Amino acid sequence: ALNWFKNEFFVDEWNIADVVANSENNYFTMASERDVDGTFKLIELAKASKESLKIIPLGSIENLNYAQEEISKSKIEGGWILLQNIQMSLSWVKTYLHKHVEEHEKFKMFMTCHLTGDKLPAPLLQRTDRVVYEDIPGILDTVKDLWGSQGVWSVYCTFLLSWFHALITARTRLVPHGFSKKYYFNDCDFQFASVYLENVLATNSTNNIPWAQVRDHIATIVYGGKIDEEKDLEVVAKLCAHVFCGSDNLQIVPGVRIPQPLLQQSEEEERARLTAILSNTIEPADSLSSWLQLPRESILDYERLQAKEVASSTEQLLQE
Amino acid sequence: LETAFLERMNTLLANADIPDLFQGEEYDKLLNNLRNKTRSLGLLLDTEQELYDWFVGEIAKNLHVVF
Amino acid sequence: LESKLTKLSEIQVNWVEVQFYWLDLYGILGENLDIQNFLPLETSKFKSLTSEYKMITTRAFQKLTIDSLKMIKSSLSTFLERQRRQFPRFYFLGNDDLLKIIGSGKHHDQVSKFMKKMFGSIESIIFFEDSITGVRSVEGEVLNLNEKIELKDSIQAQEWLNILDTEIKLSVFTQFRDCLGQLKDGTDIEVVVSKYIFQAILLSAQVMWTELVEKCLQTNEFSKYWKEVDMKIKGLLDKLNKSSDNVKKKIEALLVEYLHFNNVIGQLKNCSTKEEARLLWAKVQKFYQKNDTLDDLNSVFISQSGYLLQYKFEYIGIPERLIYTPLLLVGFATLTDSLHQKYGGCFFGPAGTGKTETVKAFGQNLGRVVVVFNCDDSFDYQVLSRLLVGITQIGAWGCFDEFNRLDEKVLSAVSANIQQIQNGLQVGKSHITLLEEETPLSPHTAVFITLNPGYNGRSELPENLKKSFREFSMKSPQSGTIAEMILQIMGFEDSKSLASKIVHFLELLSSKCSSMNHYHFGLRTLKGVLRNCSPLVSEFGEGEKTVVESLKRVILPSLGDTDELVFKDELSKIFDSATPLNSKAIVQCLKDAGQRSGFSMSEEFLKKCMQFYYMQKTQQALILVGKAGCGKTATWKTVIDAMAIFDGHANVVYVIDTKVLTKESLYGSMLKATLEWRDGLFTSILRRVNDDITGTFKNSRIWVVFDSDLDPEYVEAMNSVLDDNKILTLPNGERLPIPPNFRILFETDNLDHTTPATITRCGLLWFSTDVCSISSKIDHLLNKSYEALELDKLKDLISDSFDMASLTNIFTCSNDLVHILGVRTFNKLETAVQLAVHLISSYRQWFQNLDDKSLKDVITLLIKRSLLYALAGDSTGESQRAFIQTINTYFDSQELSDYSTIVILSFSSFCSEIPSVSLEAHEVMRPDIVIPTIDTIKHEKIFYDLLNSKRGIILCGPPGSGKTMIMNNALRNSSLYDVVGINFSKDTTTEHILSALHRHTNYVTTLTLLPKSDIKNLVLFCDEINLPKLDKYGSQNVVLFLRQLMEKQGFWKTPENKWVTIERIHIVGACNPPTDPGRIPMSERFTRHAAILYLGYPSGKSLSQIYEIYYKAIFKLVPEFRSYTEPFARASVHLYNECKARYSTGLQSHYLFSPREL
Ligand SMILES: Nc1ncnc2c1ncn2[C@@H]1O[C@H](COP(=O)(O)OP(=O)(O)OP(=O)(O)O)[C@@H](O)[C@H]1O
Ligand SMILES: Nc1ncnc2c1ncn2[C@@H]1O[C@H](COP(=O)(O)OP(=O)(O)O)[C@@H](O)[C@H]1O
Ligand SMILES: Nc1ncnc2c1ncn2[C@@H]1O[C@H](COP(=O)(O)OP(=O)(O)O)[C@@H](O)[C@H]1O
Ligand SMILES: [Mg+2]
Repeated sequence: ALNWFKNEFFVDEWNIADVVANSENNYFTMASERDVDGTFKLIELAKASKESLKIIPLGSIENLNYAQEEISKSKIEGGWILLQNIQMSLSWVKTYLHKHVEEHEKFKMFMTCHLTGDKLPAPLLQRTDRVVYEDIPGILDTVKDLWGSQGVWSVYCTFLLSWFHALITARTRLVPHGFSKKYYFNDCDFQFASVYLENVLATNSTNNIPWAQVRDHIATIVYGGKIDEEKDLEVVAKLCAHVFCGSDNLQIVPGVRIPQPLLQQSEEEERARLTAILSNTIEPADSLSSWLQLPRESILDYERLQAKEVASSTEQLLQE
Repeated sequence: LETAFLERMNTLLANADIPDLFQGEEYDKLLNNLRNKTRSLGLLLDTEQELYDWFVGEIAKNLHVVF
Repeated sequence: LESKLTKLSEIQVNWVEVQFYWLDLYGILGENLDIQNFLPLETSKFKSLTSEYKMITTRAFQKLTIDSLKMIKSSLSTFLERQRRQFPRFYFLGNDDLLKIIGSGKHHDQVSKFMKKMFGSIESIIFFEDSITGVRSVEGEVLNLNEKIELKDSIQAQEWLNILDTEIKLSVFTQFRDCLGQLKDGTDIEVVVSKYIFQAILLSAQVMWTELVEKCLQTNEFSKYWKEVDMKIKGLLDKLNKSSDNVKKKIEALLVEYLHFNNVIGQLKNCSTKEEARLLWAKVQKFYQKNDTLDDLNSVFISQSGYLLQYKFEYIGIPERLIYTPLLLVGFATLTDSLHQKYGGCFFGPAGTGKTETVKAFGQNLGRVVVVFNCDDSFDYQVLSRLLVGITQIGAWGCFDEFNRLDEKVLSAVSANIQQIQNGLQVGKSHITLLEEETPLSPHTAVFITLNPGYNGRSELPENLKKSFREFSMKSPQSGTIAEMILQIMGFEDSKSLASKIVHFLELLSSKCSSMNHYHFGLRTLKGVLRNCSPLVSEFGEGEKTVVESLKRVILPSLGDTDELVFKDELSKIFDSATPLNSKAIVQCLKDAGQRSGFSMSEEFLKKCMQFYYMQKTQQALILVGKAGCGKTATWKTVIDAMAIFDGHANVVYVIDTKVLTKESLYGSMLKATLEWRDGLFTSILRRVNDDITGTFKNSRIWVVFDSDLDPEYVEAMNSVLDDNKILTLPNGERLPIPPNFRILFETDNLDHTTPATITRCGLLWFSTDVCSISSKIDHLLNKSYEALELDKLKDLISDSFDMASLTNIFTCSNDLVHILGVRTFNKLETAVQLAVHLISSYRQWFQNLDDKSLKDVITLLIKRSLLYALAGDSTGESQRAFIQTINTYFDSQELSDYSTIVILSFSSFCSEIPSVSLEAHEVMRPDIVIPTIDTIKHEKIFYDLLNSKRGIILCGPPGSGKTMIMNNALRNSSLYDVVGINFSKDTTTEHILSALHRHTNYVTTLTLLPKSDIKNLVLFCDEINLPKLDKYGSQNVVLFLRQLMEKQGFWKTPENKWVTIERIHIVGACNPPTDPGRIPMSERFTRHAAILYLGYPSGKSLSQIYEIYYKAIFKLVPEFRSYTEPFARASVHLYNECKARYSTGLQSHYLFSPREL
């Protein structure tokens, strides 16, 4: 019901790429909550647009001088530049960067600041654009983005891994029932699991895939590194057993079934078939409870509290 | 600007002079200047304690601080 | 001629230092040829310094030179940098050590001392006929080099060092190849283990194990190989007890490895299917070998989880092998996964779970010694980047222990360097740039971090840095397995049941005790109790009594009072019994030391001394905690003296207060003005004991006591010192080893702000209550006062004067009385005893001409006065009358009322002691004029009397009551004391106090801070002691400094790292009551050493009296108003009283009236 307004009266939405593509401003400021970063999105965006980035973290006078030289050179000749954690150099960003910004057609500057961090200066924030990076609420949207970011067994394993990552990221935002604590699974875990999958599939050329090896290594080593409580570890292992069972018939979603790859197809038609079986799947309204195999009561409690806070905020807003 | 200014003013007002400024070479220069001034003014003081207490008396008599 | 001898010794030490500096300069430049051309100005300066040194030597044979040498030492910075560029392992050496290692162009013996700092596992080199033939590890095992390395006079250090570094790997590979050939020949390992270096046997056994496991796993049988492995383990255990110590350690490591092999085989045999067996074979670490590689140093690779690593073949010696728990295997797997993509493996979790030891075990399994660093708040971006560029050129694995300790700004700034290193390793870059200088990048290096989250004072990782690491949790260690295999390897008859019993006992003790902060029974306590049960087997034997005695000796001193009973009940109900140790010689030594020092050997004190000795017998770092003035200093001092008597080893102690110095003065500071390192105090002590120039520190124990609160920011920099590493890691890359005889103690009062990281790592000794009887304490104080000074008759009669039976009842009844500056009565005996002894020693010159009854009555009156003004000396008026009534009740003796005072030789009062004042008109402008009243003269007399007793006096009272007034009145009429005025504020430092005394004192060496006058003492009057504020961890710099200056009678000089001794400086302070807003509480550890007095507001009638004398003196100007002097005084007093009553502090913050207004 909350997303119905956006799905009905709003026909277009913007990502980071559309913001950086359709802005006359040459400066951008990115933001994210605690223990999440969006540097990799800017790296991939720069690689897609064929531009050279310069990651210049702040916090020390030597790094500040290097940033000054790099920003001067990039203004003179072009190219991109990025500043990481500008809140750790508050005096510098209050004086020098404010003086520079307040004062080339291929010169863009990106800054990352925490939402929970210290308050950035008002004129500098007002002068530059603002983008907030956060995890995508849509499970199928997450699968779509992970699929678009990337023999046929490698492609099938990448598809299964993307589904596993999206499912566990959807589960990790449920505090009281999804896990013991609040955990975040960023892109590095997905990269490590994909590299391990390719390493396993390359070595074992007998086509007798050791699904137990992949299951245990993903649950224990790659995705289980940040796990502290035993209950989180066992529920992660259970979901990995549910998704990575490696059977001929596989039901990761109560409405979606995935055929296993054949020994005569090429990678491109396999990718086309997987995209086709992805797109034909429609997300149910109760996907937060039915897909993750959870009891309904906690899901409805979380949704009710979120909608109550949202509706109270909009009722306090709409009275003036 | 910062509480060290307050501490210096507190030291100046509690005693009559700041011991921090006159340390080592500066202390020796102040001793020589005070000896020259006392000899020029017309008193007979040669020991360090009497000269420094005369300095304390002078700075207590001729300095007023308004906050 | 003690001062002359000290001056001669100082001159000799300075001459030796100058000779060493000139020797280094001559070695680098003055002797070797064709080395002046690198820097011509430095060459000319070296020639001038050579001329100066020749002139000085000629003058000595028949200062400024030292300053010139220090100035030209900065000119060698770029030369030292390029020399460190020549050999990357020089980045672990100090600048002076690098001077020593370059200047030794022909000795070739200076290298062995520094090789422990460089390599980390080799402390000596065997030299024969000016050639290298042997290399010796830290455990004493000698590795024979494959080929002898010749030495020439022309070749300097780095070339032959590189040749030796290559030959180390070549010799290790040759020994491994021979051992593997012997094992493939089919011989038993019992003959092989006595032939080669341990690493060869270890890796060849691992290779044979994985090859045979693969061969058996091709089929589906395991019983034959399991039986063979079991018989091999049994035969090795039989061989263990009949060999030398080096062979014993080698055999112990081999048992650890073969027991891990047997565990894996047992895991695989109990499998049913084949897939689960292949799973458990894939997870465990495997040691394969390349068969087609013509290269020799890369012929062995390690496979785990499908990933591959290369064995570095670096010498590691014999380490303490870790017991292979499943958590250890999973950690090895995640480190392999991180290192496959050249990332950094990260370990995190609660403290004392086996993170740094896990990283070290992984590095030893990969055959490269892992250098460990201890991150600190002084680590800025520059030193961290210097360490990173040092470890990239070396190629060794760096492990930054306690990575959370860095500042968050530095954590954000080092992200670019970490990403650059990772990307250079990934893309195979030949060179990377750090510190604006291109440096070569070795393809072997890697970085690990071991952060400890959830503890206060630690910043969190920014995400750009954490994304460049692979974090793994280490929440629950497998302590039961570790206990089982360690008990098995020590040769205990029963291992599994004993390990289950000890682990379950530790769990029960943790669960069923008084849950307070300083309790932690994790893996560290288990390792400690095993290390303590290791040497008790000689006196007890392997079994149950050994482990229960070890458990007692490890755990009991760290418990409270009822928790001791709980522990004893649990140990009785979980183990069979507890023959006790005779301990006759040690208790005889303690009793002799106590009799020598005058202490009383009570049951509690003797038990505490026994517990301390038994804990320190193997534990290196101890922490002594308890209430203020329990007797911790007495305990460790008397046990040090008893140890010196017992063993014959000389004992030296260094008393350092941690909170009185900054970190930059304690551990050291890097001067950014010249990029040069300055050693702190503890670093200076460690360097002096490590270098051992004098040769007398070999057979002498070294003790460093930290007599202050356990600040985490000040003590957690010792994380790599107190643990099993025992290496101090300075910011500039210096790695100082800790000798076994170097022991560290801690002395504090609270453990609320301390962290479990520095609690588990050190032994603990909790003092539940006081250790000595009050009567015995008084006897000790009397003994020390007698020894501080016919005399024997006077001592006998004053000892007979005391009646402790009434004294203890008076002490127990004194608690009902109200007190300020809350201190227990157990601390206030010092002022009473010292005052009584000083009074009797002062009045003894008139004690030779009177009868015994009058003498006894006078002495009893003096004792009454001292007891009153000590116990109730910090109380109000009515309280003081109540206490003097009580002490008159509890003692035929001479009566002592509220105003009883001896007169110069009978009893009198202050009724006749008031002198008339001729207060002239113009004298009211003098601030020092005093109107003597009863309370004024009484307080002045007692203040002068206390100050003459060589003590510390703290005068308390509401503002304006007359504290400094009576002090100035007392010390003005005396021609023996000088007053210095120091006023504190919200931020006052130790440097301010030292700066206010520089113009009043003179430094003399014998160091000693004498007063400028040779006849007059100096009274350090520090006013408003409560004003200096706390820091962020509940401590006060100035108060702790004053406590150091009062008790230890000295302080440590910061910029010179030398101890000074105070001689004739007395400490007198003034403080408002703590209940006054804006004032803050002060520790009992400082008020213990000083006597406290109350100076209250005088009565309104007394104010009227003193101000009617003031008004008569002021109306001497106008003679016809002399009859109106009293109404004005009464009006002024009444107006002041009504103004104070009406306008309180609750209206405005500055409505604080005082008699100063009047
Ligand atoms: N067995 C004993 N016999 C006699 N006196 C004793 C005995 N044990 C302790 N004392 C007395 O206890 C007093 C206080 O003990 P100590 O000097 O060791 O305190 P501390 O541990 O340094 O104190 P704090 O932690 O408060 O600074 C000493 O002055 C000593 O005379
Ligand atoms: N096989 C083992 N497994 C786990 N821990 C061990 C093992 N053997 C010894 N230990 C203990 O683990 C401790 C490691 O301390 P650690 O937790 O790494 O300190 P830090 O957290 O400061 O890095 C050592 O004190 C050591 O006694
Ligand atoms: N003989 C006396 N009896 C009682 N009070 C006195 C006497 N002489 C001076 N005073 C009062 O004591 C005050 C001095 O207080 P002072 O010692 O400066 O307070 P503080 O110790 O807080 O600095 C004077 O203002 C004076 O009014
Ligand atoms: Mg550690």
